[PDB]
Amino acid sequence: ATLDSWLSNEATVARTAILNNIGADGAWVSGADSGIVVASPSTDNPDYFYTWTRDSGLVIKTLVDLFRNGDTDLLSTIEHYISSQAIIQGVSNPSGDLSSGGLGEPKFNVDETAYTGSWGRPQRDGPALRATAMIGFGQWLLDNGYTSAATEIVWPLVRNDLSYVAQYWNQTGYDLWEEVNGSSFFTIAVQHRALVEGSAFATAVGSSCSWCDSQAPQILCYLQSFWTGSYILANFDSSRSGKDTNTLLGSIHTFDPEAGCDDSTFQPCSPRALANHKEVVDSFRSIYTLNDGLSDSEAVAVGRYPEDSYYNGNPWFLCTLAAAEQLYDALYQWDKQGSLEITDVSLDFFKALYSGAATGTYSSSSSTYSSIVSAVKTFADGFVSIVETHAASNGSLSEQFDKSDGDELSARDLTWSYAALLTANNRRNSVVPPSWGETSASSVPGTCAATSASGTYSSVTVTSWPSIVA
Ligand SMILES: *[C@@H]1O[C@H](CO)[C@@H](O[C@@H]2O[C@H](CO)[C@@H](O[C@@H]3O[C@H](CO[C@H]4O[C@H](CO)[C@@H](O)[C@H](O[C@H]5O[C@H](CO)[C@@H](O)[C@H](O)[C@@H]5O)[C@@H]4O)[C@@H](O)[C@H](O[C@H]4O[C@H](CO)[C@@H](O)[C@H](O)[C@@H]4O[C@H]4O[C@H](CO)[C@@H](O)[C@H](O)[C@@H]4O[C@H]4O[C@H](CO)[C@@H](O)[C@H](O)[C@@H]4O)[C@@H]3O)[C@H](O)[C@H]2NC(C)=O)[C@H](O)[C@H]1NC(C)=O
Ligand SMILES: *[C@@H]1O[C@H](CO)[C@@H](O[C@@H]2O[C@H](CO)[C@@H](O[C@@H]3O[C@H](CO)[C@@H](O)[C@H](O[C@H]4O[C@H](CO)[C@@H](O)[C@H](O)[C@@H]4O[C@H]4O[C@H](CO)[C@@H](O)[C@H](O)[C@@H]4O)[C@@H]3O)[C@H](O)[C@H]2NC(C)=O)[C@H](O)[C@H]1NC(C)=O
Ligand SMILES: *[C@H]1O[C@H](CO)[C@@H](O)[C@H](O)[C@@H]1O
Ligand SMILES: *[C@H]1O[C@H](CO)[C@@H](O)[C@H](O)[C@@H]1O
Ligand SMILES: *[C@H]1O[C@H](CO)[C@@H](O)[C@H](O)[C@@H]1O
Ligand SMILES: *[C@H]1O[C@H](CO)[C@@H](O)[C@H](O)[C@@H]1O
Ligand SMILES: *[C@H]1O[C@H](CO)[C@@H](O)[C@H](O)[C@@H]1O
Ligand SMILES: *[C@H]1O[C@H](CO)[C@@H](O)[C@H](O)[C@@H]1O
Ligand SMILES: *[C@H]1O[C@H](CO)[C@@H](O)[C@H](O)[C@@H]1O
Ligand SMILES: *[C@H]1O[C@H](CO)[C@@H](O)[C@H](O)[C@@H]1O
Ligand SMILES: *[C@H]1O[C@H](CO)[C@@H](O)[C@H](O)[C@@H]1O
Ligand SMILES: *[C@H]1O[C@H](CO)[C@@H](O)[C@H](O)[C@@H]1O
Repeated sequence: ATLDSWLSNEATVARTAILNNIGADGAWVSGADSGIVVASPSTDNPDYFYTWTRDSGLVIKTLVDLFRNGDTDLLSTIEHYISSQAIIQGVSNPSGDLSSGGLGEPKFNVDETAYTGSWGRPQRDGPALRATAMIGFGQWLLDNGYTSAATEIVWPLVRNDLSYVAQYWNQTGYDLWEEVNGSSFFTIAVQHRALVEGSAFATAVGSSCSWCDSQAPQILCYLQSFWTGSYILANFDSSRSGKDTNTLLGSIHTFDPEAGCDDSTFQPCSPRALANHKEVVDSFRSIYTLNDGLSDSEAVAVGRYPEDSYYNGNPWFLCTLAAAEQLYDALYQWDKQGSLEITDVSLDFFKALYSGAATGTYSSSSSTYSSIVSAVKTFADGFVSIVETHAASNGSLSEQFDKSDGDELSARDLTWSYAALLTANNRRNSVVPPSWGETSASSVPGTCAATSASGTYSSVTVTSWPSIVA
């Protein structure tokens, strides 16, 4: 009633607010070059008036999925993005140059110049997210007969990013929250995905990605160590508990609708991902006043990690939305498989929502199934309701909402907040992204090796774009 209605409305605001934060015509970010996704129009306290490789990557992947589903008007946005990245790849910055680490730089000025101050650099997820975003578009181009655009523009750009991933996966760097210098789940996860899809894309254009093939399996091997037996460790080399929404994002951004509940890939329905979901959400239940009085079968306001002090440590729109997207993903998966399984690892997740939960396999026509899925759906919607309750009356989504009063704080009109809304809504509606080949990339090697593979670097020049019609 309320929710379905607010969601449809919000999806429209979310799409518009995103376009507003992209240069060089975006109404809120005058100054940004063409195809430059700005984190937020906020230039002071905090200053988010910059472009991050991760942020743009996530946003554009969302735009490509909408485009592929019929939002044909986004073509020019996507093209401008690709053109801008051809340039960014080549900008010399504190992380290096194209072939010497430059690709790992977290952010840049909106005018495409380097950000020279001190920053937690590099962030190795960047290159992986950008490649994933471009491959999505490249696939479309191949399908609609624009072979040249795909082979000559997209592939070469992707090849650079894939080379960086294969070369440095096994080195520490900063996490997505830009604070912990170590080895992070989200990064490893998204890096594994990029090499797999990168390899298939290379073959599709009549080329190859040898470095994608040898490293993918090794990245997967390494990923297995993040499981502690109870939850997914967010980062190695950290002194925190390790419970972080970082792990929810890694699962949802690597969700493959063709996958079963694979533990090796931390799929949304995997017993390990469900157990983790419970550990992570529960960690915020007693630390936010906003969560006072809700029981364990009720949705709560979710933050990044329980130890967060940023602006005092508050719930985040995107974190709360991720908690719900993982559930929508799992519902979809169970629905396609036609059954759901409860194991000892995931019993606690299930039991908190359906007290008669017991291990076993439940077909989709069973009473237990019916009872579990209704409860999960209601819990997932609960998180979305929290968002809706704290959004501004006109739909504006901020970075955070106050731990005590629910007021919006930190960066205003955060692009990422809007993209997280769009994807949660899509999933809720059974609108899933194209598969990335998880069904042929979930096998763990017998022994993990600390290794790398050196690919190849070459500067791309985007002279012109063919007259593409959608
Ligand atoms: C729903 O309704 C909302 C309520 O109205 C609406 O939000 C409002 O949106 C307008 C824009 O449409 C925002 O206006 C901007 O306000 C800036 C000042 O903000 C501070 O002070 C305000 C007033 O007291 C506060 O309310 C405001 O708080 C908000 O932001 C906080 C921080 O993120 C947040 O924590 C709070 O919770 C709250 O959300 C904040 O404290 C003002 O600076 C800005 O002016 C720029 O833009 C104008 C045009 O857009 C230009 O004319 C002007 O000259 C400024 O341009 C400079 O900055 C731009 C980027 O923002 C660049 O593009 C320009 O090139 C230029 O940049 C130069 O200067 C920079 C200086 O540092 C430099 O870095 C650059 O490199 C360059 O040299 C503008 O007036 C208003 O703040 C919003 N209000 C609220 C409450 O959020 C919302 O959008 C609606 N949503 C939807 C979905 O429709
Ligand atoms: C490059 O690749 C290699 C090969 O894949 C990576 O090497 C693997 O590294 C992992 C992590 O060190 C390692 O697993 C550890 O094995 C120990 C036993 O042999 C465990 O004692 C250790 O436990 C920690 O992590 C557990 C989760 O697996 C937690 O349950 C446990 O509490 C420990 O976690 C705490 O302590 C760590 C210290 O490791 C701390 O940083 C955490 O934040 C937390 O506080 C691990 O399970 C594998 O043995 C290694 N594999 C091989 C073949 O050597 C290497 O790490 C990669 N390097 C980079 C930078 O990418
Ligand atoms: C993930 O992919 C592996 C192969 O690499 C399968 O064996 C597994 O069943 C899942 O599909
Ligand atoms: C499944 O496939 C992986 C990927 O190559 C192998 O390394 C593994 O040993 C298993 O056969
Ligand atoms: C890292 O190590 C692997 C296996 O030990 C090598 O095959 C690889 O080429 C790199 O040296
Ligand atoms: C990645 O780093 C390895 C070391 O594990 C080198 O052997 C390889 O050549 C590449 O530079
Ligand atoms: C890894 O190493 C190879 C071979 O030295 C280079 O060609 C590549 O650019 C990267 O530095
Ligand atoms: C690595 O490989 C690419 C593609 O073959 C070359 O163009 C590049 O110069 C480097 O040799
Ligand atoms: C490496 O490859 C890029 C992309 O084809 C070229 O632009 C460059 O000239 C070099 O051959
Ligand atoms: C590839 O890199 C060169 C710099 O070496 C740029 O001039 C080009 O625009 C592209 O970014
Ligand atoms: C794309 O191509 C131009 C030459 O046409 C180079 O200057 C640029 O560095 C990139 O290789
Ligand atoms: C302009 O230059 C680039 C790189 O040299 C080509 O890829 C493009 O087709 C046009 O000739």
